[PDB]
Amino acid sequence: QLLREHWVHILVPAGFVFGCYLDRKDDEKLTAFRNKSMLFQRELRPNEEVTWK
Amino acid sequence: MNPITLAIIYFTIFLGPVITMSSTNLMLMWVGLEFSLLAIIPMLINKKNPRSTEAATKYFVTQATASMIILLAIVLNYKQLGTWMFQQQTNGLILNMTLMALSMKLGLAPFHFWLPEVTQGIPLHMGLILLTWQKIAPLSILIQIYPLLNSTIILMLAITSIFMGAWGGLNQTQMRKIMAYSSIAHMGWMLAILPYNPSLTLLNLMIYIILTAPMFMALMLNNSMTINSISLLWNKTPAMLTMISLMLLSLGGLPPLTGFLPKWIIITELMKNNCLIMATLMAMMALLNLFFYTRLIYSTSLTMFPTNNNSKMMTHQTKTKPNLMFSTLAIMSTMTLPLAPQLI
Amino acid sequence: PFLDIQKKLGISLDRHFMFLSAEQPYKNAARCHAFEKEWIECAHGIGGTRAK
Amino acid sequence: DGPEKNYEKTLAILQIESEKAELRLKEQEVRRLMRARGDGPWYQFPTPEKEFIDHSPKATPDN
Amino acid sequence: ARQWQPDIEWAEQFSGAVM
Amino acid sequence: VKRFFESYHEVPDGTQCHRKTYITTALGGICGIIGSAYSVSLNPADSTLEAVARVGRYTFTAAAIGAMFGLTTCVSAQVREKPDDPLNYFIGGCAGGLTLGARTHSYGTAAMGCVYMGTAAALFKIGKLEGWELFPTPKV
Amino acid sequence: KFYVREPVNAKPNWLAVGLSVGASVFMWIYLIQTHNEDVLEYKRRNGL
Amino acid sequence: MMNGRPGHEPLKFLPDEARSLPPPKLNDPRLVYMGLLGYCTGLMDNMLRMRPVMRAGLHRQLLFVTSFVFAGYFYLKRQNYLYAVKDHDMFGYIKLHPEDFPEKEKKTYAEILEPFHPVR
Amino acid sequence: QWQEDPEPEDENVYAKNPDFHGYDSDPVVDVWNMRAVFFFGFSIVLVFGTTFVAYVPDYRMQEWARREAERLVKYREVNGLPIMESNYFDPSKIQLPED
Amino acid sequence: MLKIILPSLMLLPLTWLSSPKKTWTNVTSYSFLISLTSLTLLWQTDENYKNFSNMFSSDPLSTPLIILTAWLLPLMLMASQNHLKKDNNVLQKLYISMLISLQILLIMTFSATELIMFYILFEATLIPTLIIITRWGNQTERLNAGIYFLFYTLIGSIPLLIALILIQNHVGTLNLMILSFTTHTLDASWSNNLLWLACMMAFLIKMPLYGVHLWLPKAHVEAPIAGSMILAAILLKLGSYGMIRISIILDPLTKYMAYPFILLSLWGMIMTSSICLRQTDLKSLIAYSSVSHMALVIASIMIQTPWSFMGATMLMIAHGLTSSLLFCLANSNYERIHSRTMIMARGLQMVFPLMATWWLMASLANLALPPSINLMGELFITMSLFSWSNFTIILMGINIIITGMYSMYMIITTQRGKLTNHMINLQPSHTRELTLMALHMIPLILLTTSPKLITGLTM
Repeated sequence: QLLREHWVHILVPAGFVFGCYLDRKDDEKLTAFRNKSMLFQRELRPNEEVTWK
Repeated sequence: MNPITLAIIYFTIFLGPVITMSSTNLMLMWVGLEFSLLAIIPMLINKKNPRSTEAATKYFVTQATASMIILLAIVLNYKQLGTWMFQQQTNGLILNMTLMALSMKLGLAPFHFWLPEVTQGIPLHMGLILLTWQKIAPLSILIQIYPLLNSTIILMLAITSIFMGAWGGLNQTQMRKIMAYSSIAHMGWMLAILPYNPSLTLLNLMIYIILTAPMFMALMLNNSMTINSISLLWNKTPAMLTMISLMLLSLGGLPPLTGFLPKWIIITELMKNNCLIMATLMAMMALLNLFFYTRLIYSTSLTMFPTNNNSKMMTHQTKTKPNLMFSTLAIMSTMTLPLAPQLI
Repeated sequence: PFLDIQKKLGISLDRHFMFLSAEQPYKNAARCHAFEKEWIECAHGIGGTRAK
Repeated sequence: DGPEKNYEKTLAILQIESEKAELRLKEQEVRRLMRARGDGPWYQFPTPEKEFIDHSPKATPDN
Repeated sequence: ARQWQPDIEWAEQFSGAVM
Repeated sequence: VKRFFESYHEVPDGTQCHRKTYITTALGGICGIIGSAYSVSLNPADSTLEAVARVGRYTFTAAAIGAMFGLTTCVSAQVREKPDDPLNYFIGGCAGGLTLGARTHSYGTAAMGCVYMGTAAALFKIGKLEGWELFPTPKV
Repeated sequence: KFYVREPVNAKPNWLAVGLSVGASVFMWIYLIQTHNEDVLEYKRRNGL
Repeated sequence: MMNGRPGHEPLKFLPDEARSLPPPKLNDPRLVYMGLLGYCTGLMDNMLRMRPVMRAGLHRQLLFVTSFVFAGYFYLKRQNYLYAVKDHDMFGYIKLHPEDFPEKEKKTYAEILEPFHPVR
Repeated sequence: QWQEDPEPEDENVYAKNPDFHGYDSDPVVDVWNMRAVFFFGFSIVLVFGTTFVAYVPDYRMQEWARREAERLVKYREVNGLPIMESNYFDPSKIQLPED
Repeated sequence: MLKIILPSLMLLPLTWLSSPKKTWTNVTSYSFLISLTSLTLLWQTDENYKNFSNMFSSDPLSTPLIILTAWLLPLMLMASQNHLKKDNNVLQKLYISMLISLQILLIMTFSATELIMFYILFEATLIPTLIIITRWGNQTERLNAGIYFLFYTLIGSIPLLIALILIQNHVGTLNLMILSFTTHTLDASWSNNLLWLACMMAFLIKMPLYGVHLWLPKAHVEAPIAGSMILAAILLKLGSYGMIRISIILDPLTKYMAYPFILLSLWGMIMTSSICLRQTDLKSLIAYSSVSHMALVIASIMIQTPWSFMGATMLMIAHGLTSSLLFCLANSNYERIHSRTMIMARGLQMVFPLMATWWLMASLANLALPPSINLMGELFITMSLFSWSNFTIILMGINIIITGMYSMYMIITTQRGKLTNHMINLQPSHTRELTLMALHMIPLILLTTSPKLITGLTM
């Protein structure tokens, strides 16, 4: 626990994880047309509850 | 001064505009303007030297005539309609006389020749008050009657203020005059849009205040009144260069800083009403307004000037001057663009 | 106004002697009291551009 | 994930921005009409207060 | 060889009251 | 009278060269009188005769600017028949700038004023032609 | 080293520390409480 | 411009109409941005008075953060109420005056004919 | 004169620390900067990026397009159809104006 | 994209919190890692472009610029490591912060969907660049150079703000996905031609055009090094990207509003390559070569054809890499002689045999060597210009000749010949400044190996 000058290596990976989480939150925010586009518009399989999350 | 006198004078300065707002009677608005006039002079003239006497005389003589013209307008309106409020269906001559007198009160060009002189002839404080607290109530008068105003000379006064402020501040070594010409240009930006969505006038006013007050404090912290005096800042107070740079580059409207927001949304609300090419002219002369800010922050920050041998005592000794609101006002400026929809 | 403090508090410091038809000291009608009253009662609820 | 995800995300963004553009033009036309005629809540410029009129019996009949 | 910082003939051109 | 200066646009360019000419000359003389007033109030002369000489110089200068501008405009519209063409106004503005460089003995000012006045006058004709409104009324 | 001139900020102002800490605590408590009440009232007014 | 709106109570921060709006999350991006503003404000106040940065005024930094967030929450609630008032008045106005906003319907690209501009 | 320090004459490095790498004056920071730069610049970036990029499938739909084209010309030339007709939209669902 | 820019933001804490002796290594390694993470948006298995949110997007045009902007930060960072080594540590960290801010803003530009986000970031980039040029440049005309660079760009950009405001008030959104699907053709009025000019004379200031390029040599000569890197590699491309994005809402005016600028680009490209042919300052030689090369991209975008846009993207990335390489190569000699004149040191390749290979390969890239993404770009835009008019090749060949000439002459009179025996201070080399040229030149080889990435919208 002594002489933590290497603690600062956690910031940039934290930035990566946080940005991934934020993109995940955004495309959760945009879960319209999820299966209502004229190109795919598939019928859900008996086990799947969502098409692409 | 003594404490009772200071209490009296500062309370009168607070009540001048506060009377001018909470007053439907235009006569009481005039009363508030006269309070501000009467109470500012003891503090412009507190040092008792020829520069201060001249500044106070010029301020008094320039503001009294405008007060009398506003009173002429009010008396004519009362004669016309038997009411102490500018209705619609008044006379355009009355309204224009009022607007010209208020322009003389603020400092707008071509009624601008008194503001740089007066701001030069007084301390750093009472330039701050003169440029911030004394612009508000005169603006309140216009804000309350914005549909009655002529879109023509409102814009001519604006454009003239922009041009003259830029071309004045271009060649001033004294900072008390640079801030005055900045005031003139910003009041031009305000009064251009004042007949169009007057909330943006108050937006630009608050932005201008939040910029200028920290700047005047920066000049206070070493009694800086010259480019060659603010250039000796990397040796005295070298932690202020960052904020001074960002606030000057805000005053000259640049994008990521919140000083581009007023110009941007003002041009927006003018382009919505087909004031295209006047807005283009103003936007383009704002660059000439920015040039001397760039030169200034060159002089102080980027190409650090020669210092003196006696400036090392300043390094030994300590300071207590930053008032904990310098940081706040400088950080709400320079960094509050993404909150622009919460500002408008 | 700009800062409608009087409405926020209910007081009337100066908004009771704005126009002619407003409570002279002893009840002496100012001339054109009827006309100003009529104009003001027609231009109420409406604002400005339509009352003009 | 796949192409379906981005396809339908794009469709959502497109309807968002189209609705926003239409709302902006609607706001502009509405402000135009509201200022041209004070038929609405905005741009309702004030008038003299009606409550500070004295309706009492005066000193003269022909008030 | 060294970074150029200003000198007196540079700093004096901001001392004429009108520029 | 505003009608006298609005009569510049009742018939197109290439027609009534004299009317447009001394209309524009009167306009330039007006603006020169304004400039002389501002140049005599601020920065006065050592004597009223010097001041009046300054006023006459400014005024007849601006009158020459306007005269050559209007002449050149209606000429280059008369020649090369194209009234709806801002290049005529550009050429007239260049003549104005060259006169400014004649009365004020400088070729730099001549070319400067040529370019600037020409662009300004072309933009003026584009505004008159497309329906641009300086000093608009609030509509939103 | 040991200053010949004892500086004013040599010992803290425990009053200011306590006032600021209590202000922050009160601010956060009142903020979470008002947020809870406002969410509850939104769900009440607008139904569900 | 909406100061003449009916029911506009003067100098009222949050009318009871705003209590029907959904409030912020308290995790909102601009609120944590205001917290960042307050943190940087404390850091700048330390740098200006020749104090250690990130180490000196941990009550002052906390106070700045709390002030910024505790003001931004309510100011943002107000601004959301105001934008809601805007949209409400606008939708009500198009409902009142439908003739000025006609129910338009547009054609397809098969029926209309836009001109072709060859590059070449 | 105006009391400035003089022009510092040119220094040579490799007199001190002849294993100098260009990064720092400490012999250990030189090593641990060149090692990190070489590693994180070549060994992972220029290699794993190259592999990741080489193994992107159907970049902008190139293999798929050729495959679809193969089956489509197969269909069109088996059925004797006009290969790649002269109009993408049929006039059966277009309405021109008269005159 | 958020995952690319948030780490770039947290690199600033990594600068200011890391100890003075572990503040270059960590930030450089992590910047390489950002450059790595910025390769996922090459995953374009489908024709539909990538939209992560209303804020950010990514296309086959934006993505190469993104990756290059991420790549050039480590190179900036190590090239700026031998100078300002005797500077104060706070000053170092301030430099690193300026460069990281440039990176973040430029990625936000290239990823943007709206034009106003693009505008505010395109004009926010001026502040770090001005600071780098003026505070860390060595000469005294850096101030005038920063003034030129700032005010040229602002004078260009303000009409762009007005035109974008007009477009927003007309359409409603000012977003790029929609302005392509709803672009009514223009009446061909003087007002619409002024609109075209306003939209274009902010980028043409920056590409730049031959009428207005004087800001570019003044800044390249006096930007310390990394300013020259960025200002040659991506800040000129910020105008190319912008023109390609804005030219969709300006048809058919480009069929005749383009003639002056195609023409000026071609003739001034010959003029600037001639200036290159006879020049005392090497960092100005590179500058005028950059003008000559960007003029072809101006002409290509003005022609608005598929081959043309393709070759424009190719030449954009290729010129960026090779010009940054040439700037680093000249700085390698400036750090010993402290003079930009080329005839002073004119006999190397004795002491610097390996560095003289990077010189050679950079010059062969600067000129049109065929197996390389430079000649691909030049050749495809030349084919475009020929399809435009069969008489442009008369100009393009003259420039081809001059571009062989000044490059080979630069090589000769900077390396080949009698050594300056009076130069004891010609230190042999640094592994750092060899790795710079390696990291510049290996991507050129690899892009040449797989150039299906270095195309754009039309391929």
